[PDB]
Amino acid sequence: LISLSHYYPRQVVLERGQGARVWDSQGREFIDLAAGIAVCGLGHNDPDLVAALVEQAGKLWHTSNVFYSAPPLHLAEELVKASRFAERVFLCNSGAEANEVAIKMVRKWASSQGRPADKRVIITFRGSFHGGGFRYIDFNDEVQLETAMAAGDVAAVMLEPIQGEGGVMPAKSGFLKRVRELCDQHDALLVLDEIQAGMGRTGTLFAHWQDDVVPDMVTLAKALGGGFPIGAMLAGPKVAETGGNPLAAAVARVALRKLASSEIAANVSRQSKALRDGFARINEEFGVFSEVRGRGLMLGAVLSKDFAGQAGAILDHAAGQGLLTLQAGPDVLRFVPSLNITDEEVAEGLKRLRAAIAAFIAAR
Amino acid sequence: LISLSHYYPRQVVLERGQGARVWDSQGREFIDLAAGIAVCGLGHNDPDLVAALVEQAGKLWHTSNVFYSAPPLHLAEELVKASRFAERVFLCNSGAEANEVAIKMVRKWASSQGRPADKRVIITFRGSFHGGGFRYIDFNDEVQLETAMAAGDVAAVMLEPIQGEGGVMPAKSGFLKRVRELCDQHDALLVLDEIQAGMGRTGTLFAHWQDDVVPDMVTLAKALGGGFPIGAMLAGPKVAETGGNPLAAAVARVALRKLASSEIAANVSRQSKALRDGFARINEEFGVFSEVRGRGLMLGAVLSKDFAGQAGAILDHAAGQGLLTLQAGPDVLRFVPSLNITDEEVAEGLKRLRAAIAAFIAAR
Repeated sequence: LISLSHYYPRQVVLERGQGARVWDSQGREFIDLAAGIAVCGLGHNDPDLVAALVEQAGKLWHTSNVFYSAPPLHLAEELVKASRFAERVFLCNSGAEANEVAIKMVRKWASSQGRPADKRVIITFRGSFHGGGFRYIDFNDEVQLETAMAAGDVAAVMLEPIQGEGGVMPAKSGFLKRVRELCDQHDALLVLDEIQAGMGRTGTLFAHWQDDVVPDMVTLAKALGGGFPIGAMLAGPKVAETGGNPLAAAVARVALRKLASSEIAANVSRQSKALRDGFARINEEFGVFSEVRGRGLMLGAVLSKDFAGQAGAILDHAAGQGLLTLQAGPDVLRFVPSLNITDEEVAEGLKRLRAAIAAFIAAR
Repeated sequence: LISLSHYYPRQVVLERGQGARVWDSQGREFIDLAAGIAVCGLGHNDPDLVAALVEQAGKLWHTSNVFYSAPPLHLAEELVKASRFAERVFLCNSGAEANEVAIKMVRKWASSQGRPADKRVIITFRGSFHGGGFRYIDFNDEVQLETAMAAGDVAAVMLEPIQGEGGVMPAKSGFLKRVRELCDQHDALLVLDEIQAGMGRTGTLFAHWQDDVVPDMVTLAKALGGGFPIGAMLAGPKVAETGGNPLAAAVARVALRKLASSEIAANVSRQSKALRDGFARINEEFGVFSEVRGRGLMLGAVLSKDFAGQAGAILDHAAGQGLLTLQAGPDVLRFVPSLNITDEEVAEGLKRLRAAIAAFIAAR
């Protein structure tokens, strides 16, 4: 069944899910702490998500931008209101589409400001991977950002509040505030990529609320749809003066409402603490982690000196123990589970994680 | 209800569809000859499409590229086989994503051939709108294409077999064959954008089969999913040596099978003829069309000299008569209905089209 990949990754074919459990094509049960890389915020087979998809599926899937339908219009209004900054939203099909629109919008805004072509530079950060016309500097380095903006050629700073792929590195205290302040001083836009950190995952619906900044643009991907293909670019007043389909929108309206709830934000803190406690117990036994970092349910367990580079090997042992989880570079285990993962699912996932690390050490 | 567009087109909110009929939020019934701009090839609420979506919706929506699921692997195998040229397929979320991957692949291939940066030019054609590093020439002009490739700096020619937006202008006889021959002589790739003309719409599953050429890449959009968000880049042997989700894939497998059927190809020719006959009857009465052009169910009625520029005004009258249809520039009415549109749906659509043109002329 996996031999048809010569036409198209861990050699595991997934068949069905329920919450934070997934079963492969052979009936093996896995605890899922990856949630499709921070996508399935309500786990698999959420009753409200499936009901919404089924209900819209019997009505109308697609209009094109030539005609209107109601779910996208309501989602546009609900997402703009939820964001607490945006005036307009561009609905699209993926985070890649959203980030591309955000970049094009930076350029259109810059030219509308009278910036010549050599003064539309976008600063991005090493470890994040969006992006000529780009300038790469180190994350969390305010002195380096100040230097990089000194020439006046920068039109936007674009960043993730937490660098998911880059070791689950969160913005340090005050960092986004300093970016905001520097963007203001240099008349540049602040673009926040909330594709992984957004949709409730850090414990607030939008991650940057905890950084206490107001951005000019925010991008979102299919976490907005709880796993249904969608993306969005949210635009604040500076750039609003510069589409979607009913199937994705009907589902995203349910995802957006549930993922904004106090219940979800509650579980995020509860299970963040529970995972952090479990990592600490695992660490005291085996000395495998140097630190745990991140926010809410976007966590990175940093492997200790004696385990540098072993993330992939540990992931292999985790699959062998019935646990699906991620890495974030070769030195960090990344955990981005569904935001409604239960106590019992966390407990079993932690049990399997410990088994995996124990097996890795025993095999060395 | 349409006042929430200050957050996000014809001022018509569509609610539900059945085949080639759609109803707006007020219960008005429309004949649909636009099919979401050549997207809903099986019309609205196709039983097989909805059944497939419902069945997959209860299992698993999303894996990420870190894990496998079965529907994408089967779709990859089925699409590669159906294409009669491809060796590999890249599954994505939209035609915009597919065309971007095709362009990046042209560049990677060109560099892997040792082409310096000034010799990776992509020729595209005026009227088509994909696309620095691009060279724009007139469609259907073999002498101009020969001249544009003479310097040896072109890495690919990228074209639609029919220019949907550009007046529904089909490739003239032998044109793609001449492009293929010139690409071969200059060691360049042939990339065919089948987003609008593909998925059975011209009467064969792939439009370029009727041009009797073998391309190096083909791109497809959400017509592959019958209206579910999806896209694909199909790669032949020259570039195969250089993802997807189970929800889109489960639906696209049903769309791909039905849209390849002899029944659908039969209806395309039958209703193409029926639409062409109707346009001719309308034309004799009112003298409104200079010609009808296109292939199968991708048709453009070219407005006559006395109606130059009036496409949009006629579209407005069509909506007032309960008909949704498109234009293709200001001088052409474009018709891209569902490929399983029935005799009775065509007849009623033609009745309303005539009413619309009659009203336009009576109002002048």
